[PDB]
Amino acid sequence: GPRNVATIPLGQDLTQPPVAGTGVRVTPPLGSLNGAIDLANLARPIAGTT
Amino acid sequence: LATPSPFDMEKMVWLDVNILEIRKSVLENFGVDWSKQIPGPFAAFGKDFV
Repeated sequence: GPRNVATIPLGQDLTQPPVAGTGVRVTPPLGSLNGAIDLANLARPIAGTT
Repeated sequence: LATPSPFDMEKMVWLDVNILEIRKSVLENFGVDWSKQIPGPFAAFGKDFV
């Protein structure tokens, strides 16, 4: 699974709190399933597979 | 000195025509139509040596 880490964007102030970052993570394209499976609201480390 | 007639009385012909046509057709569409092309597995790798 992917990793969830804290990151600081480049060009941001050094005093602001960090935001949510990630390691290597893949969002695959769905050819004929596009629009049928929700990817925007899917927690990446997948809990619930079926 | 003989002269012809203004016209010759021809024979009259009666025509009887019959046209008959019959058309029949069937159309069936039954079963279950599944998907035949679905996404496959994915793998990615990333690293910074320096």
